[PDB]
Amino acid sequence: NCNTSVITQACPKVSFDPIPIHYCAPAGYAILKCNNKTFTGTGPCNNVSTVQ
Amino acid sequence: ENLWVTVYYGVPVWKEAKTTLFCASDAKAYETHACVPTDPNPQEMVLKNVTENFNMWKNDMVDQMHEDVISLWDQSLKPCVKLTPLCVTLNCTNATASNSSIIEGMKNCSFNITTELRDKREKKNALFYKLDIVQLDGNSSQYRLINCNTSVITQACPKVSFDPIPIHYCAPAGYAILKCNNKTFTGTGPCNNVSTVQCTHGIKPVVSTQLLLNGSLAEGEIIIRSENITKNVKTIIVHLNESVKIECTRPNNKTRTSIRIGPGQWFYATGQVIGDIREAYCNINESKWNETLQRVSKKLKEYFPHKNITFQPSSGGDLEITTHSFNCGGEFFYCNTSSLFNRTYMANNSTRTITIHCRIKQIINMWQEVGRAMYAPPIAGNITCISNITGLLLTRDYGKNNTETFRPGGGNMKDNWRSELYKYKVVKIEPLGVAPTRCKRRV
Amino acid sequence: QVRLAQYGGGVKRLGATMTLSCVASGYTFNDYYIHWVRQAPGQGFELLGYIDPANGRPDYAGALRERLSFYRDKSMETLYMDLRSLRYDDTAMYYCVRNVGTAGSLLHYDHWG
Amino acid sequence: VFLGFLGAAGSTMGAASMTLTVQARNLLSGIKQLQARVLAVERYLRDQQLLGIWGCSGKLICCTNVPWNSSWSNRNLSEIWDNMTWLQWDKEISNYTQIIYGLLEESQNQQEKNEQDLLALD
Amino acid sequence: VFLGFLGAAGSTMGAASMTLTVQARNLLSGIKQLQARVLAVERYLRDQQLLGIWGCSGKLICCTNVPWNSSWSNRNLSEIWDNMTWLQWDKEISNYTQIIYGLLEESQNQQEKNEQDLLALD
Amino acid sequence: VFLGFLGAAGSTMGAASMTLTVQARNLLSGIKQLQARVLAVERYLRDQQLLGIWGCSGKLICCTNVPWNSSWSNRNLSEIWDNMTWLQWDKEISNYTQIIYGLLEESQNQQEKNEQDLLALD
Repeated sequence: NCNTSVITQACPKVSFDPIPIHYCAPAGYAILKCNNKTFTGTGPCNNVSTVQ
Repeated sequence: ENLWVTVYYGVPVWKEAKTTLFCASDAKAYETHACVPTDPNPQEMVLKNVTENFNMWKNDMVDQMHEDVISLWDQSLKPCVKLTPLCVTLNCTNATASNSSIIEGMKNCSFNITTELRDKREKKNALFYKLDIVQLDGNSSQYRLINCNTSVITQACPKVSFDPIPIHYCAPAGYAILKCNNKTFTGTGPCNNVSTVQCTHGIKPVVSTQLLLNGSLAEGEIIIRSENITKNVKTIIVHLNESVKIECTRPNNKTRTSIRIGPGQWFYATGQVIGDIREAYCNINESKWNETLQRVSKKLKEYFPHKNITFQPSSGGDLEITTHSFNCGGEFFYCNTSSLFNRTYMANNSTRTITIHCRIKQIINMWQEVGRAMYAPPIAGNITCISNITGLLLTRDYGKNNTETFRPGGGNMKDNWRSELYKYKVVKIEPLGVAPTRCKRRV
Repeated sequence: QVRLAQYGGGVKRLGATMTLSCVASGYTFNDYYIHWVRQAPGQGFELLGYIDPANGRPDYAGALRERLSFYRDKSMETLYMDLRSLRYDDTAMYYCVRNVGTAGSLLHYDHWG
Repeated sequence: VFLGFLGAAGSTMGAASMTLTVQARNLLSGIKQLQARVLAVERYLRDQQLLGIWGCSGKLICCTNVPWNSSWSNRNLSEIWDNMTWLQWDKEISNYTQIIYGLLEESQNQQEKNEQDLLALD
Repeated sequence: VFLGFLGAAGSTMGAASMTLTVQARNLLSGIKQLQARVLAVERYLRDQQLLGIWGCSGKLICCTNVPWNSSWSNRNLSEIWDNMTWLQWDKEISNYTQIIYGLLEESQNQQEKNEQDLLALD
Repeated sequence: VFLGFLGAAGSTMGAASMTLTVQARNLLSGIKQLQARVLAVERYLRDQQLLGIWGCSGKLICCTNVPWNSSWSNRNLSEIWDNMTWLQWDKEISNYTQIIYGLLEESQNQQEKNEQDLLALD
């Protein structure tokens, strides 16, 4: 890759790894979830729900 | 008798102040300026019996624009590749064409430089204009880039070219903008046709000297504005209404050639030259220009009741002021203007074309700073741009005897924007007040 | 705090070219003008001309436009003056003065050199 | 929603007061632009809380019990009310305005002294 | 403090109104976080000040003197008050809401005009 | 404007209550300096909204209709009101304060429900 770009080395004392991340809506916004277990990923739901 | 306090709310009234302003961009954007804030629908309302004063020499937003433009330029150019490794000794025999004296940079200078595999050097060659080169001491065959003894040189990103997209400002919540519309206003004093708007109209960040071009035009007849603390003014602005057209061209065909600097960023230059060699030039209609000058002279005498008036070309300084400077297409120009100002006067429709011969150089400096020279890549082919002028910048010598004289200047980039934001003055509203009345509670 | 020092000068031969110089101090080089003023012994002053450091514009008194010359070099905050064909009546002191100024007008001098 | 902003300016104070309600809605719409909005909301919230002291939070027009006096200059004003228009009035009285707030606080406080015994039970 | 948020949604408008007060408390708080927070404050204040204009900031339920009319469509609604829950009502009348505010402004303003003469003295 | 801030602290609660306006006026205002100001603004708004819920937006001193009870500890307080000064009272009752708000929620809600039948008409 040196014909085209510079190369950077991971810092030896550091290693990013899959720490879970979850999102919280800001004040005034609300999140809807849906829970029907046959949902195709598009279309209406009939077991709507809301979460923090 | 027995009048008691009533406290009204929101009443219209304002006071002087200064505050940061939002900047809005056109919908079909450039592809804080690039995409947003969005473009509103402008409005303007006229008001009766509104009394207010203006001062075009003190108004705040003039200063702000200076920061905005430079900050935008730096934000745009910051990541582009530096040219530091290119700055080394050059060998410039350069006599390989039937005519070279016009440019003196030729193919076939040559210099050692690094290449892809780093640890082995290579030899190349390209063109330059002697105005971008200087000679070292003793050996007249060695040359150095002009600004490298003092600074680093940055290259405009080849896929990018900022250009005069208009920008207009909107006051933030709580402040209001006043405009004035009297057509004989000198730029300082009271107005009697005050007005208020959502936002200002378009303004372009155009850069030029000895005259301002591609800008808007005046409404009434020509106007002259200046400070009035003392006759010994710095810069007098003259504002036109009659637009005088101008054209310029760069006939030769430039050939683009390139080198690439491992770690993998490309560098551009000028290579082969195609076509017969000629010098760049421009054209003007003598009738229109001399008529405009006549009108200016017959307005100019108002502040100078009885002395003779005579024009003469600028004197001294770097090329940024001895000549006209403007850019079309993506390359810069410098044009001697002695012929266009050698005139005189005293108290009491396309024939006769005039031509002026110019030069173009590559390396540029932001018109005040040091240490930040910009380098532009050559444009292949030929460039031609129509254009029109709208005003002039005049400074005056020591008045002697029965004669007075003006000469063209304007190297300070502040004045250019001073000539298109003379309108607006920004103020804050004070929505609270008091008054007496007689109402009683009756609880 | 702000200083303006001079070099050169000394004796010169009649009819010869001569030089002077000012070196600026760290106030700011792009925000002020510069003037040259000279004083014959036992005589009132007079002014020569003023050179802006920004772009290099000169402007000369009406009595000397053939002989004087200015130019600057912002790289080291320096200003050079050339005076050609000295005459006997030019013997005098030479100063080097700053000049406050607004965006639209000039005013007094403050820090003589 | 924007029209006639500052429109009634220059008119008689009477009619001027008839047009106040529109402009009460004036909260419409480098990398330093976030500060502007905060300043606007801060200064608006300053006044829309200061008016909570003089007993006029829900009243774009309000009286309260403190008598006028001539130490703040004096005018007939039964006819100048329709002549001087607002801007002139502001400059006329501004010199004493900062004093007036002190009067309002004291009167409101002595009102609240009586209020203390008169607010809620079963 | 958080519970039952959006809980009553879908119920009859009658009972739904009985549960309003809980959600009125919904106001809290890379490098873009600061912009989201200030957006909440701006959003809240904008809609809060409007109820100040319409003389209703002191109540979560309010009225004002402007009569309904059929130009905004018309229904019995003494039975639709229970059938349509709330979500449907929004899409049923939203097309005219921006018109409705104009009626409120003038009515409240003339109310205050009448009040102008009856507020405070000795 | 700044003077006597926190001045009356430590005195009798009675007189202390006679000095609230002095400290009611306290709204004001590295490179992340904007963070603190927004915190103050939102803190003020949060602690203000509750006094809008309990029907006390325009009353620095307010009552409401909920009886006191001894489950929160009890004192004679007809004389300790002038003795313990305020700081001690805070720690005395703080343990139960968060419960109290629940009582207040229904207090204004039932009043508003009752008034629902009379809010505005011709």
